[PDB]
Amino acid sequence: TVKTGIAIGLNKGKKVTSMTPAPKISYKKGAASNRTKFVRSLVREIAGLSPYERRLIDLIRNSGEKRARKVAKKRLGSFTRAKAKVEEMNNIIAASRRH
Amino acid sequence: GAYKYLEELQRKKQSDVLRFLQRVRVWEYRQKNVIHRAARPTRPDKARRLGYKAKQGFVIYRVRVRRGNRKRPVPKGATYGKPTNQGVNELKYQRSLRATAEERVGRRAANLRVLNSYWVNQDSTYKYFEVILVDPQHKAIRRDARYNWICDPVHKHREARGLTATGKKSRGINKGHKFNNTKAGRRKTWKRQNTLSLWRYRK
Amino acid sequence: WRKWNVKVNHNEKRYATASAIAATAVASLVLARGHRVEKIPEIPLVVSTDL
Amino acid sequence: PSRFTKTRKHRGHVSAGKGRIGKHRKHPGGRGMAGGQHHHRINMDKYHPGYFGKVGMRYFHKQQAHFWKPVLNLDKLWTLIPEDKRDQYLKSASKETAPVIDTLAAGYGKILGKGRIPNVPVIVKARFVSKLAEEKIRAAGGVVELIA
Amino acid sequence: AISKNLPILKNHFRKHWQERVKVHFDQAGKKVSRRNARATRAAKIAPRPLDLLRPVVRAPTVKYNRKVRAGRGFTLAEVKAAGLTAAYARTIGIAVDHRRQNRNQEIFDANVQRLKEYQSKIIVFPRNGKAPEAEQVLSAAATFPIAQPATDVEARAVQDNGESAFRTLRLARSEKKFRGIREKRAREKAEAE
Amino acid sequence: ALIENKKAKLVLIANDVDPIELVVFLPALCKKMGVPYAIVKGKARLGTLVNQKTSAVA
RNA sequence: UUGACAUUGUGAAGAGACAGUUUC
RNA sequence: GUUCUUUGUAAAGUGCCUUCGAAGAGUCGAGUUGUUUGGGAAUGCAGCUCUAAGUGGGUGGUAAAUUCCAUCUAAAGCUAA
RNA sequence: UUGACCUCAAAUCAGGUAGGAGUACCCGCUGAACUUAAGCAUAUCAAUAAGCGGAGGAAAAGAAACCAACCGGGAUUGCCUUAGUAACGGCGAGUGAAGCGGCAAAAGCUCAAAUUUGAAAUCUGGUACCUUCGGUGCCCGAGUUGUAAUUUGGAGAGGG
Ligand SMILES: CN[C@@H]1[C@@H](O)[C@@H](O[C@@H]2[C@@H](O)[C@H](O[C@H]3O[C@H](CN)CC[C@H]3N)[C@@H](N)C[C@H]2N)OC[C@]1(C)O
Ligand SMILES: CN[C@@H]1[C@@H](O)[C@@H](O[C@@H]2[C@@H](O)[C@H](O[C@H]3O[C@H](CN)CC[C@H]3N)[C@@H](N)C[C@H]2N)OC[C@]1(C)O
Ligand SMILES: [Mg+2]
Ligand SMILES: [Mg+2]
Ligand SMILES: [Mg+2]
Ligand SMILES: [Mg+2]
Ligand SMILES: [Mg+2]
Ligand SMILES: [Mg+2]
Ligand SMILES: [Mg+2]
Ligand SMILES: [Mg+2]
Ligand SMILES: [Mg+2]
Ligand SMILES: [Mg+2]
Ligand SMILES: [Mg+2]
Ligand SMILES: [Mg+2]
Ligand SMILES: [Mg+2]
Ligand SMILES: [Mg+2]
Ligand SMILES: [Mg+2]
Ligand SMILES: [Mg+2]
Ligand SMILES: [Mg+2]
Ligand SMILES: [Mg+2]
Ligand SMILES: [Mg+2]
Ligand SMILES: [Mg+2]
Ligand SMILES: [Mg+2]
Ligand SMILES: [Mg+2]
Ligand SMILES: [Mg+2]
Ligand SMILES: [Mg+2]
Ligand SMILES: [Mg+2]
Ligand SMILES: [Mg+2]
Ligand SMILES: [Mg+2]
Ligand SMILES: [Mg+2]
Ligand SMILES: [Mg+2]
Ligand SMILES: [Mg+2]
Ligand SMILES: [Mg+2]
Ligand SMILES: [Mg+2]
Ligand SMILES: [Mg+2]
Ligand SMILES: [Mg+2]
Ligand SMILES: [Mg+2]
Ligand SMILES: [Mg+2]
Ligand SMILES: [Mg+2]
Ligand SMILES: [Mg+2]
Ligand SMILES: [Mg+2]
Ligand SMILES: [Mg+2]
Ligand SMILES: [Mg+2]
Ligand SMILES: [Mg+2]
Ligand SMILES: [Mg+2]
Ligand SMILES: [Mg+2]
Ligand SMILES: [Mg+2]
Ligand SMILES: [Mg+2]
Ligand SMILES: [Mg+2]
Ligand SMILES: [Mg+2]
Ligand SMILES: [Mg+2]
Ligand SMILES: [Mg+2]
Ligand SMILES: [Mg+2]
Ligand SMILES: [Mg+2]
Ligand SMILES: [Mg+2]
Ligand SMILES: [Mg+2]
Ligand SMILES: [Mg+2]
Ligand SMILES: [Mg+2]
Ligand SMILES: [Mg+2]
Ligand SMILES: [Mg+2]
Ligand SMILES: [Mg+2]
Ligand SMILES: [Mg+2]
Repeated sequence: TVKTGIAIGLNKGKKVTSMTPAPKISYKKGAASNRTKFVRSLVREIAGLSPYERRLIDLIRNSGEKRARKVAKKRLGSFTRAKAKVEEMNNIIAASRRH
Repeated sequence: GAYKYLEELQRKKQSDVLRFLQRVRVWEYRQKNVIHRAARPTRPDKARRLGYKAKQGFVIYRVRVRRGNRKRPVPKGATYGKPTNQGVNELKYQRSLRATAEERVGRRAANLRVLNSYWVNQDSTYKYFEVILVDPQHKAIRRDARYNWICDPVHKHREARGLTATGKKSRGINKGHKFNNTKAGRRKTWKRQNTLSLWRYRK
Repeated sequence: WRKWNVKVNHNEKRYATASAIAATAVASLVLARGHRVEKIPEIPLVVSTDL
Repeated sequence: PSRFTKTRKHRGHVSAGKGRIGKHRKHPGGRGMAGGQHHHRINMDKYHPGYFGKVGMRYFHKQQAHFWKPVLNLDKLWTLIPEDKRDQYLKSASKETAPVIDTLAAGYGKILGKGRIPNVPVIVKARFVSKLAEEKIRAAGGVVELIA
Repeated sequence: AISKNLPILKNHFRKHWQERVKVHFDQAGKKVSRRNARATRAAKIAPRPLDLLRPVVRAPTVKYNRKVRAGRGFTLAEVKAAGLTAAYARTIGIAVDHRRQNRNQEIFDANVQRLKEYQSKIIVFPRNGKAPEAEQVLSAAATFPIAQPATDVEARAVQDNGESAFRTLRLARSEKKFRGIREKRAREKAEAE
Repeated sequence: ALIENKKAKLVLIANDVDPIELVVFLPALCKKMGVPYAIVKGKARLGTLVNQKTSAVA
C-alpha cells in the first residue's frame, strides 16, 4: 500500500514492487450460500421465536431500539451481537405484522 | 440433503418445539439406567459429523452425570493446613462433565474404543450425553482404512488420557499466545523450563 | 554434574601446540624428555615420504 | 582444586577459621533478601539505593527489537568500508564517485555524531541519524539517504 | 543474608532442582548416533539429495527484515509460475508451502528462477527401467545457496537537495502524531463552514 | 434434495421416526416447494414397498 | 438458614402498561 | 534386477468461458464463582447462569463507544523423525 | 388368522474382547505440609510428595481460528538464545514466560455438510472350494434414520 521508503512516520516501510496475490477460500468462510439462506429461513418459519426473542420484539414495539439493544446486550454476550439481533427483529417486525 | 436442516434445527433449542422434545426425552433418559445402550443416535446429524457411521461396529451409548461442583471430599470439611486450601465448597473440577461421561462408559464397554461424545440434554441434577464408540476388533472397522487407526494400541482408553475432544479442550491443547502454559502439555512444558541444562564445556 | 571437561580458548590451544611443535627441534628438550636421540642424524628427523 | 584450598590449612585448628565465639551457624541473617527494610537496611541503602519501591510505566507484552536500533557514530563509520577499497576512496574525495556506505546492511539502526570524519564526501544510507551526525556528513560533502 | 557491596543475585534453586538436572554426556554419543542415522538415510533414500529445495524469503520484524534466509516452501503461485503442478513438485524434492503468499515481485521472481535452476540441475528417473546410475549429491541448499541481493552499487554521485534527512525524520513523525487530530480539525471544520 | 429441486411429485412421510426431527421439516419444505405430500401410517409399511425394513419417505 | 436464577408444565379470578404478547 | 499378464471402452493430471462453492451449537461468546498463569479491568481450566452469527467468526497482551486495518478459520480427525 | 416393524430381553448360543503386572520416561485427575519470608495469614516450598485413572517404545504435540506489524513469517517437537528479561509479588521474601534469530529433524494430510438416484455402486458373518496376514461363488444378515464413489477450503463442484 505505497510505503514511503523511510524508517519512521505514517506510511513508512521498504519500497518494494507489490503483487496482490490470489484470494483464499478460507476468507469467505462465513458467506451467504443460497442453500443456507434457504434452510435457515426455512427453519425460522418451522420454529419461530424463542422466549427471549419475542420479549425482545415487544421491547422495540414499546420502548424502542435502545432499551432493546441494552436488554439484548445482556441476553447475548456482546453489544455487537445485540445490535444485529435487534436489527434481526426490525426486519422480522416490519415484514411480519407491519407489512 | 436433510442433514443440514437437522443441524440448523437443533441450533434453536428454546424454539417452541425442541423444548417439547427436550422435555419428553429428558424424562425418558432419566427413566433408564444411568448408563444405557443407545439403540441409535438421537442426533444422527451431529453424530455423523463427529465420525459416527451407520455401519456395523459403531456403538452409541447414553450416560448420565450429576451436575454442579466438586465438593472436596474431606471429613467434616476439615482441611488441616493453611487457609488458602481451607476451601471445601466453591471447588470447580478441571475436567468437563462430558469428560466424566466418556470415561464411565469407556469403563463400561472396554473392548470398544471411544470416538467422541455430544450433549443431548440436561436438567438440574443430571447432564445427558451420548458417546460414539468404535469397535476396534470388528473387521468392518479393522479393514476400514479411514477408521483403522483406532485399533492401534496407543489409542487404548483415549478418553481417560484426555485425547478425545473434551480432553483436548480441558487439557487446553491449542495454538497461540493464550495457551503458552498448556499447549505442548502442561507438566511437560513445565518440567522443561525448570530443567537445568549443563553442557560438557560449560556454557 | 561436577564440571568434568574444561574449555580452552582456541587460540590458546593453538599457541600451546605451536610451542610444543617448536620443541620437537631443540634437541636438549627432546633429550631431557626421555627419547634416546643422542645418536640420530639431526633434529628434526625428516624421513622419506615412502615411509 | 582442593589441594590449594584453605580448608586444608585449617586442618587441626578446631574452629575451622570461623571463630570460637561467633561459630558458623545456619542463617544469622535470615535467608537471602530477608531483613531488606529492617535489619539489613544499612546495607541496602548505599550499596543498592533505589532497590525498593516503584518507578515507571508498565509495558505489557513488550517485545525487544521493536526497539532494535544499533548505533554507530562518525567516530568510525568508515570502518564499514573494507580496508582495501577504503584507501582508494580517502584520496579521491569527489562527487559523482562517492563511497556508498549502507549502515543497515552493517547492522546499524541510527548514526550518531561522536565526531571527526575526513573531508571525503560519503553517501551514507541510514535508517535514522543524529542531527549533528548528519550535519558533519554534509559539512564534508556527503549526503544521507533514508531507508527502511 | 545481605552483606558487603555485591549485586543482588536471583539464583533460582528453591524447588527440588537436583531432580531436573540434565547433563549432556551424550553430546559426542549423540553426534555419532545421528551421523550414522544421517548416512543411513543417504543410503535408504537412494540417489535422492537428503533435503528439500527451499524458497528465498525476507525475514520478519524490523531487526531481521534487512536479511533473507530459506523459507519453508514454495507458494503454489511460484510452483505454477515455474510451470509444474504442486502435487508433482512434492515428489521432485521441492518443498511447497501452501500458507505462504507473494506480496513481492522481486522475491516471487527470485524464487521462480531458483525453481527452474533446480529443474535444470536434476534428472528425474523414469517409472520403470533404465536408471542411469546418478551418484547422489548430499545437499540441495548447498547446490542452491542463498545470497543477499545487492541493494546498491559501489560508488555513485552525491546528490544533495539539502532537505537534511533529519528534518524529514522529524516531520514524518509529527505528521503521524497530529494526524487524527488534524482530521478532527477537518471535521469540527466540516460542519461549521 | 428432490423436493428442493421440485423433481419430486408425490412424497410420503411416516408418523413414526422416534428422532422426529428427521421428518418434521418436510411438510414445511414440501409446502414451500408446492409438492404434494402425505403422512402415512407406519415407517415399516413404507419399507415393504421399497424393499427395506423401514423407510419413512417414498 | 435466607434470597435470586435453573429443574418449571397447564387454567381461572383480582390487578400491572403502548383491544391482549406481557408482570405481581 | 529381471520376467509374466495388461489392468481399459478403467483411472489421472493440465488450459479456457460459465455457473456455483453446502465448511462442525448448550457450542463460540458473555456474566459470575473457584482455580490456575508472568498474563497485569482478569492466562488457562472448570462449575452455574445467559446463549450468537453467516460480507460471519477468533485473535491483535489496558477496561469502553466508534471508524478502520491486519491476521487466521474454532467448536470433528490422523500422522513418522 | 398371519407376517412384519420398533423397542427390550434370554441362551454354557457363534466368535472375539477388557481386567492384572510393570510404571525410569509419558497423557491426565487429585493434592499437601515441612520450608522460605529471620515472627506470620497472601505468597513460597509446588501447579512438588503422597493417593487415583491411561498408554507406548517412546508418549504427547502437529499441518494454524498460529506468530506477527516486517520488504513480513508459515505444522509439531528439540538444542543454543531470547532472559533471570516483559511481567507477576504483604511490588516483600520471592517469582517469570513468549515473538523474532542459529541449529537438529522434516511430511503430509481426511472427515461432516452434496442426488448413485439410469439403478447401495458399500459391509460383517456363514458355507463350499482355494494359490489362506487373503481370493471366489452362493446364502443369511448390516444398511436408505445412509453404506460406496466424489469434495475438505491450499480448495472444490455442475455445466460449455
Ligand atoms: C530453560 N530454558 C533455558 C533458556 O531459558 C535459556 O536460559 C538462559 C541462559 O542461557 C542465560 O545464560 C546465557 O546467557 C548469558 C548472557 N545473556 C551468558 C551465559 C549463558 N549461559 C541466563 N543468563 C538466563 C537464562 N534464562 O537458555 C538455556 C535454556 C535451557 O534454553
Ligand atoms: C569467583 N570469582 C570470579 C573469577 O574467578 C572469574 O570467574 C570466571 C567466571 O565468571 C566464569 O563463569 C561463567 O563464565 C561464562 C560467563 N557467561 C559462562 C558461565 C560461567 N561458567 C568462569 N567460566 C571462569 C571464571 N574465571 O571472574 C568473575 C569472578 C566473580 O571474579
Ligand atoms: Mg497482500
Ligand atoms: Mg465466495
Ligand atoms: Mg446394529
Ligand atoms: Mg455436586
Ligand atoms: Mg490439606
Ligand atoms: Mg486459595
Ligand atoms: Mg487445535
Ligand atoms: Mg507459565
Ligand atoms: Mg527436558
Ligand atoms: Mg527451552
Ligand atoms: Mg533453574
Ligand atoms: Mg574450584
Ligand atoms: Mg598443601
Ligand atoms: Mg592456619
Ligand atoms: Mg590459630
Ligand atoms: Mg581436637
Ligand atoms: Mg574465616
Ligand atoms: Mg566452637
Ligand atoms: Mg556473642
Ligand atoms: Mg558470626
Ligand atoms: Mg521494624
Ligand atoms: Mg524503552
Ligand atoms: Mg532508549
Ligand atoms: Mg538495505
Ligand atoms: Mg550482520
Ligand atoms: Mg529479589
Ligand atoms: Mg520422583
Ligand atoms: Mg535433514
Ligand atoms: Mg538529504
Ligand atoms: Mg501513539
Ligand atoms: Mg495526542
Ligand atoms: Mg479427481
Ligand atoms: Mg483438479
Ligand atoms: Mg470447522
Ligand atoms: Mg456486571
Ligand atoms: Mg450472574
Ligand atoms: Mg488443583
Ligand atoms: Mg471478516
Ligand atoms: Mg476479520
Ligand atoms: Mg500472512
Ligand atoms: Mg486440526
Ligand atoms: Mg493426535
Ligand atoms: Mg441362567
Ligand atoms: Mg457364546
Ligand atoms: Mg492396570
Ligand atoms: Mg525441605
Ligand atoms: Mg517461617
Ligand atoms: Mg527463623
Ligand atoms: Mg512459627
Ligand atoms: Mg505420585
Ligand atoms: Mg524415537
Ligand atoms: Mg501421537
Ligand atoms: Mg510456526
Ligand atoms: Mg520452537
Ligand atoms: Mg540436540
Ligand atoms: Mg539461567
Ligand atoms: Mg514485610
Ligand atoms: Mg511458579
Ligand atoms: Mg457419502
Ligand atoms: Mg486446513
